[PDB]
Amino acid sequence: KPHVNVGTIGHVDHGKTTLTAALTYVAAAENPNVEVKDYGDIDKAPEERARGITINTAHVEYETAKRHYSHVDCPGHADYIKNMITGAAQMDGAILVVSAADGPMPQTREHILLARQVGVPYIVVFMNKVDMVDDPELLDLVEMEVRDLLNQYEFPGDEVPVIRGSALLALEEMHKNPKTKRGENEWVDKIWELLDAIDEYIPTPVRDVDKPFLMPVEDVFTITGRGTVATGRIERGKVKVGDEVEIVGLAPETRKTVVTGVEMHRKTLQEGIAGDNVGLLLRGVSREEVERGQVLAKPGSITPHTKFEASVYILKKEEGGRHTGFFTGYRPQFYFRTTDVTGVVRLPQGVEMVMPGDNVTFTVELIKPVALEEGLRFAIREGGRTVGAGVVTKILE
Amino acid sequence: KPHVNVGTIGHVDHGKTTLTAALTYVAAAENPNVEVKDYGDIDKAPEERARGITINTAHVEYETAKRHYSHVDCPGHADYIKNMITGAAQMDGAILVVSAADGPMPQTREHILLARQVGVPYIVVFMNKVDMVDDPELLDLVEMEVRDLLNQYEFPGDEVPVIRGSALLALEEMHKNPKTKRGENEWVDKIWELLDAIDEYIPTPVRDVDKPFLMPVEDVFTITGRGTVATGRIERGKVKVGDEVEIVGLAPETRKTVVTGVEMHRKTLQEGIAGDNVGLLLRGVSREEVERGQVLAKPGSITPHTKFEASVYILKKEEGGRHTGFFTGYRPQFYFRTTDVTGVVRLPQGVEMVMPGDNVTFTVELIKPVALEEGLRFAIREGGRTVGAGVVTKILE
Amino acid sequence: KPHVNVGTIGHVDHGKTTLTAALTYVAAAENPNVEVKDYGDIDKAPEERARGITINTAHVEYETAKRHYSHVDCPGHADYIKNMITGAAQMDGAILVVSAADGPMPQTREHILLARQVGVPYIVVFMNKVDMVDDPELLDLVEMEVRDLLNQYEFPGDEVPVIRGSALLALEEMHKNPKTKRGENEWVDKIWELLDAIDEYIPTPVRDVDKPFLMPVEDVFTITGRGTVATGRIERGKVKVGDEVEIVGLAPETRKTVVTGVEMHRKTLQEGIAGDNVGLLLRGVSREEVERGQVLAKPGSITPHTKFEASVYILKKEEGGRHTGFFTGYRPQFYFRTTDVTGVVRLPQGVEMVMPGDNVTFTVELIKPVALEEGLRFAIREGGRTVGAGVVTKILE
Ligand SMILES: Nc1nc2c(ncn2[C@@H]2O[C@H](COP(=O)(O)OP(=O)(O)O)[C@@H](O)[C@H]2O)c(=O)[nH]1
Ligand SMILES: Nc1nc2c(ncn2[C@@H]2O[C@H](COP(=O)(O)OP(=O)(O)O)[C@@H](O)[C@H]2O)c(=O)[nH]1
Ligand SMILES: Nc1nc2c(ncn2[C@@H]2O[C@H](COP(=O)(O)OP(=O)(O)O)[C@@H](O)[C@H]2O)c(=O)[nH]1
Ligand SMILES: [Mg+2]
Ligand SMILES: [Mg+2]
Ligand SMILES: [Mg+2]
Repeated sequence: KPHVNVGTIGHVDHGKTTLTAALTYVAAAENPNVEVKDYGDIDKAPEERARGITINTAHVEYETAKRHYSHVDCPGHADYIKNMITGAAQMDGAILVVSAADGPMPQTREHILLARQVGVPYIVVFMNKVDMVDDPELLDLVEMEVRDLLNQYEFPGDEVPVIRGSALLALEEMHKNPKTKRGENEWVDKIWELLDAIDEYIPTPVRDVDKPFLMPVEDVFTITGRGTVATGRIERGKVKVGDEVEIVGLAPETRKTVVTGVEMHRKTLQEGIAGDNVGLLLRGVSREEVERGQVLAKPGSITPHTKFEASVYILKKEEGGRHTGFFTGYRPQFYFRTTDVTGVVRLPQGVEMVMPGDNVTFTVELIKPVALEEGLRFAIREGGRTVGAGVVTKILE
Repeated sequence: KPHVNVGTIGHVDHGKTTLTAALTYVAAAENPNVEVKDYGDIDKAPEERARGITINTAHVEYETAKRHYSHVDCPGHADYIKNMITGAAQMDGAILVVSAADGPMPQTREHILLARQVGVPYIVVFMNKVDMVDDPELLDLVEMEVRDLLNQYEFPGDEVPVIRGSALLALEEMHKNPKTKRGENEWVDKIWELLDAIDEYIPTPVRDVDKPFLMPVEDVFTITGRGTVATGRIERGKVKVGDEVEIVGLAPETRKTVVTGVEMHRKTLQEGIAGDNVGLLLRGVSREEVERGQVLAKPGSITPHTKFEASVYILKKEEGGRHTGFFTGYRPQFYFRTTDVTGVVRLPQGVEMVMPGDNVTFTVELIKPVALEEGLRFAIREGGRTVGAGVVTKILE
Repeated sequence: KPHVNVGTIGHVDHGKTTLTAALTYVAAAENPNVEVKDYGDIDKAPEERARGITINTAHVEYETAKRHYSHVDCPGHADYIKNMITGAAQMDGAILVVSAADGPMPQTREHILLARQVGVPYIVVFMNKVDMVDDPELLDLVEMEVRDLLNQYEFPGDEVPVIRGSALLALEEMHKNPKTKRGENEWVDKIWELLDAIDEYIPTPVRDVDKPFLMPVEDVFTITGRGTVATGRIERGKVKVGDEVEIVGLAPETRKTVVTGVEMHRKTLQEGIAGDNVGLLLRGVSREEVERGQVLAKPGSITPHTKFEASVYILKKEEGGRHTGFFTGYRPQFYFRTTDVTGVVRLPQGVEMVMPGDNVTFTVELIKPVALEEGLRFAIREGGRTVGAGVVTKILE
C-alpha cells in the first residue's frame, strides 16, 4: 500500500490544523487501523532539530484505499519556511488550505512560491470555512483568486481541485459518530472528496531504488592488488558489478569507469542498492581521479556546474547563525552532500543586504563544479557552522 | 484425499524402477484416473536443477483408496545422495527395495543412513526378485539382514513391513491384464500389500499451514507513522493481526512482538497464510531490532544456535564447486534461508580432508546464532557461488 | 464515440437490404468518413464460418453524431436463424423492417422471437415501402400488427419506434444528391428519424473490459515453489493481483481464491485484461480444486447450474451433422466454452422428434454443473463433431 508524504500549507488561521484532524477521523471510519488525532494534539507540535534549526512540526498518519499518507502540519509560517527548505519532511504533494471568508493571503501566496521552489509536485486545494459564506459568487471569487495564484507560480491552477468545505463541521461529525461513513454526511463527504482528490491528483512517486543511480563519494582508498575504492551510502537506485558509471564534480571533466566490485560489512555483495553504504571498486581510476565530494552516478544522469540559483533561509543569531547581514559578494562555503565548496553570492535586484533570519533567493557561483540538480538541498557554512540552508532552484550553467 | 510424497531407495539393480512401474499399473486398476507408466520411461529420468546441482529424477503418481502419492525414483546412487540432501523432492516415507538374491548392500546401507539423516519418517521394505529363491531360510536371512540395518540407524527395524515379492512378475500381469484386480493374482497382490503397507505405515503428514508459524525475514522497512516492517514469504502456518511472535536468530537474544498489520498486493489482509508473501507490522521494534536472515515464528517454536552437525554434499568442480579439498578449519558461508552466515567446519575422526564430489558429515560452528532445527536444509557458499549443499542433523547448542 | 452493433431483421423482401444501403449514404452526408455502399454489394453477402456453420453475412459501418454502428444484414431467413444463434455478430439492438403493403409476416414473427431468445436488447421498427399505401388506416393497421407481435414476445411494443418510410426513395435521393442533408428531403429525413431512433432507443453497450471479470479455465499447472496455475484467455473485465475470484462450475461447490500472480508472454504482468491470455496463480488451491472447463470470475457474478432452456439449430447432414433425428432422451455433449459436458434433452410439447436442419427450443439437463448464464452460447457435439449450435435462454436451476 504505497506511502506518500503530504502536509497542509496555507495562511495562518485558515484551518490547516482542524482540517488535519478531520482527515484522521474521517478516514479512520473506513480504516480502523488509522489513529485518530484531535486539534489540541496536533495544535501542539514538538520541536524538531533539522540541519541545526528547530521546527515545530506535527505529524499524522491516515490511510485511504489507495494509500498510506504520513502528513505534516506546522504551527507557524516560520515553521513552514524552515521545514520546506531544510526539507525536514518532503512533500510529495501538499494540501493548500484557504479561508473562504478571506480569500488567499500573503502566507498563502508565500507557501505557493516555496512549494514551487522546493519542488512540490502537486497542490490540491481545500477551501475551508465555507460555512461562513452562502453567496456562491463569493465562493467562486475566492476559488478564482486561488487559481490565479497557482498559475502565477506555475502550478496548473486551471486544473487543480478546489474542494469547498468545513473542516470544523466534518470533524464534529466524526466526533458525534466515529462510525459515520461515506454518503452518510455532507461535511464528512467533502473530506472524502479531498481524500479522493489526493489519491488521484498527487502522483505516486518513484521509489528511490528505481531512481537513477547515484552515490556520493565519502572516502577513497586503494586495495593494493585490487585498486581504487570509492566508499559511501547509495542515495538512489542500484549498482551491480560490471555496471559503468560517471564520476561527477570537482574535477575539470567527467570520468567514466566500471564498478568491478561492491562490498559491505566486509563481506562481498552482488548489488548495491539505495540505502546501502558500500565501497566500490572503480576500474582504471587513479587515487587522484576520484575524491570525496564527487558523485558517482548512472551515466548521463547528472551534470556538473558552478552557477545556480537557490531559495535559502538564513539562520538567526539566536539559532547560531551570522549576527550581522551581508551583501552581494558574500562568499561562504556551500556544503553539498559531503563537502564544502566555496561560492560567491549575488543578491537580486531589490535585495541589497540579507539579514539573519531572512529567507531569500539569490544566485551563487562556485569555485569548482559540482554535481548539481534542481531540488538539490544544501547548507551554508561559516567555519563548519551552519549559517543557512538552501535548495537549488535553477541551473544557469 | 491427502497427498503424500514417497519414493524408492536401495541398492543398484535391486529393482526400484521395475517396482516403480508396477505400483502404477497395479493401483491403476482400482483407480482408472491413475496414469500407468512403464520401466523404460521411468528408467530414463530427466535432469533437474536443484540448489545448483543436476539430479536425474523420475516422478510418478498413483492413488490408493486412502491417498494420492507422488513418487520419486532416481537412476543412480549419486542421484539419491544429491536428491535426498538438497531435498529436491521430500520423502514423507520411503520404500526400500532389496534383492532377495543378495541381501542388503552398500548403497542399501547408505540410503538407510541418509534417510535417517535427512529425516525420512518411515521406511517400508519391499524385498524383490523373490522368484529367484525358494529357500525360506534364505528369505528370512535377508529380511533379518535388513531389519538389523534399519535398527542400526534407528528405524524400528523390528516393526517395519518387509513385503516379499516380484515387481517384474506383477508388472507383467498388469500388462497381460490391465484390469486385474485384487485377489485375482498373486504377484499383483504383493504389490497390494505394499500399497496397503504404505497407506498404513507411512504417517499422514502435517499440512504446512497447520505447522507452527514461521516466516523468515527478507526485508525490513519503516512506514513513517506506522513503524517497522518485516517482509517475506510465509513458510508455515498462519498469522493474523494481534498474533504475538518471536524474532529469532542473529541477534544476541530473542525478541517478542505483535503483528499489528499484515498486508499483501498493496491492499491489506486479515490473515497471513503459509505460502503467502506478506509484510508484517512489528509492534515496538526498532529498524535495528529486526533484520534479514532472522525468522519470525510462533513463540517458542524454534531456537537460535551456532553449533550443529550436518550431512553434506560437496560439488564437484565440473559442477561448479571448489577445485581442491579442505580440512577441518574450512570456513565458508552457510546460507540459511535468506542469508550467508559464516562458519567453521570440523571434520570427524577418520576424515582428514574433504574433496569435491564427497558427501560427508561434520559439524559446523557459526559466527552468529541462527534459527536452526534438525532438517533445516542449507547451502555452502564461496563468494556467492554454491560449493555444497547440506541438511542440519543435530544441534549441539 | 461509442461503438454499437446492429443489423436489419424481418421477413423476406421487406427490404432490409435496400434500407441498409440508405443508412450508409444518408449518414454519410453528415459523416464524410462513412463508406457508402449500395444494394448489389450488400445484396451479395459473403460466407462466414461460425462454429463450423456457414452464414452469408453482410457488414456495413455508419456514423451518427452519437456513434459508430457496425451493421449486419443477411440474405436468407436461414442466415438469420444461424447468425443470431451462433451469435456470429451480436446485436446490441436490431432494426426490424416490415412491408407496409403486407404487414408482419412469418419470418417477421420468427425474428422477433429469436431476437428475444437470443437476447436482443431493443428492437426499433422501420415500416418500409410506405410509398405503396396512402390510406393511413392501413399504415396504422400494420403498425399495430407489429406492436402486438412485439408485445407478444415481451418487447415493449407499445413504446418502440415505428418509423414509416421508403428506403428505396431515400436511397435514390442520396444517389442524386450525395450531399443532401437533413431538412432537405422528405424520404431522407425518415432515415434521419431511424438514425435518431437508434441513437436514442438502443442502449449504449458495455465495453467488455468494463463487464464483470470472467476467465474460463483452459489448463491447470503447478509452479513448484509457487503453486497452482489456471491459464486461458480472459473473456471480460480484468484482473490484478490480490483480486479475489470464484472458481465456478463442475465442482460440487464454488470456491473462492486470490490471484497471487498474473503472467503472460513469460514475463510477469500487473493487470489481466479482457482479451489477454494469461496464467493466474490461484492461492490455496489444490491441483484438484481447479480444472479445465470451470471459470474464474468476479465473485457472485455467475452461478453454476445444470438445468436450462435453449434455442438451438441442428446441422443438416450435408453440413456435417446427424443424419437422423432424435427424441427426448437425446444425450449429446454440450460444449460450453472449453469443454464437453454431457446432457440429456427434453423436447417440448408439440415436438416429438427433431430433425437435421431443424432449429428449435428445448431443455437440457447436465451431468455436472456449469457456469451458465442466459446468452451463454454453446455447441452440441457427437464425438468431437459439432452437430448443432444453441444459446442458453433460461435457467431453471
Ligand atoms: N467557520 C468555520 N470555522 C472553522 C472551520 N475550520 C476551522 N475553523 C476554526 O478556525 C480557527 C483556525 O483553525 P486552525 O485549524 O487552527 O488553523 P491554522 O492556523 O491554519 O492552524 C480555529 O478556531 C478553528 O476552530 C470551518 O470550516 N468553518
Ligand atoms: N527375477 C527378478 N528379476 C527382477 C525382478 N525385479 C526386477 N528384476 C530385474 O532387475 C534388473 C534391474 O531392475 P531395476 O528395477 O532396473 O533396478 P534398479 O536399478 O534398482 O532400478 C532388471 O533387469 C529387471 O528385469 C523380480 O522381481 N525378479
Ligand atoms: N415500393 C418500394 N419498394 C421498395 C422499397 N424498399 C425496397 N423496395 C424493393 O424491395 C425489393 C426487395 O427488397 P430488399 O431490400 O432486397 O430486401 P430484403 O429482402 O429484406 O433483402 C427490391 O426490389 C427493392 O428495390 C420502398 O421503400 N418502396
Ligand atoms: Mg496549525
Ligand atoms: Mg532405478
Ligand atoms: Mg437482405
